[PDB]
Amino acid sequence: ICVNENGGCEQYCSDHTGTKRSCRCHEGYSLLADGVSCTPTVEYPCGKIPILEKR
Amino acid sequence: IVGGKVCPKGECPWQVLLLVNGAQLCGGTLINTIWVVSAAHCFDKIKNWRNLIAVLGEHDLSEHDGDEQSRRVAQVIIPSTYVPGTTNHDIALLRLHQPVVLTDHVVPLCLPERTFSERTLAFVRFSLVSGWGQLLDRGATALELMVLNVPRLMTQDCLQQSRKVGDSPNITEYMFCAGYSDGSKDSCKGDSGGPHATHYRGTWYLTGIVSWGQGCATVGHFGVYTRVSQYIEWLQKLMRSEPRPGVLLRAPFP
Ligand SMILES: COc1cc([C@@H]2Nc3ccc(C(=N)N)cc3[C@H]3c4ccccc4C[C@H]32)c(-c2ccc(C(=O)O)cc2)cc1O
Ligand SMILES: [Ca+2]
Repeated sequence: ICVNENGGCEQYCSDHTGTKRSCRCHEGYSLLADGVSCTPTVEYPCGKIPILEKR
Repeated sequence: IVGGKVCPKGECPWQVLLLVNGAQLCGGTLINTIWVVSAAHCFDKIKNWRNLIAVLGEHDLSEHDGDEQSRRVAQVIIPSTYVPGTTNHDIALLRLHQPVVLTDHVVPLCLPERTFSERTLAFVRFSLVSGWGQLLDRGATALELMVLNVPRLMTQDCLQQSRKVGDSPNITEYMFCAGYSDGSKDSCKGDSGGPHATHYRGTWYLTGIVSWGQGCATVGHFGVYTRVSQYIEWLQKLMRSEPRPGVLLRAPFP
């Protein structure tokens, strides 16, 4: 599943036996209940640009 | 950087400036509060390792505005497979003596997982490269941080689109080409070590390191970048290791 469009994951994707797929996030992020989205848990998460985010 | 623009202050917050004895040496990329990724070749000629400094939050080299944070480089870790003076395995992992403080102007770029980088990031066409390198081939270096959007090529395609020069280094699986062959846009030697950064669904990731090329923005040629995805496991293991005496460390690769 992960090979096709990143398994639908916003960040990281893990394949499991059968049609099972688990999305994960970089440190400083947590996965939302949709099972695909990652949201920051810290003030300065990696890969985000504060002056643009704050606009 | 040739043919790009000024990176608006704060929009390249992971960019690192490396100095030796106060003089600019290379770029680098912050990937968390204590680790920086740069190019191995940046360190071929260093003799006094105690005068190596990383600056975060830098933008304009002519002024001090208070957002700059300087740290001594405590360790430079290079793959055992890198041979000084050559092109392959052009990557270094730098441990700062003290963490930088994350701020609006100092933020790490995400080091991606290998599978995500190979399967997804590698197919994002355009990515940003940045640095205070030469604005023109054989020209002066930039006072303000510059950034350029470049398209990535498959290596087969690179070799087919490139002019043949002979003696030219092979493009290995640990490299990739990006840029333009019309002589207009490229990174340059002074940008060495700096980020090739790729955006995916709202977030930026480290995919390349400015490594080498034929001159700068040379007709018939593309910039060549270290393929960071080959080194994710190597980097992660090292970042979990305890510091060792002596600045330079050669670490086994794989
Ligand atoms: C891959 O290893 C290496 C790569 C480079 C250096 N790095 C880079 C980096 C990027 C590009 C690019 N077009 N995207 C080109 C070069 C290459 C380039 C452009 C113009 C002149 C000479 C060179 C050699 C080379 C150097 C190097 C860097 C700076 C200077 C200088 O300041 O005079 C001289 C040589 C040393 C290495 O060992
Ligand atoms: Ca400054």
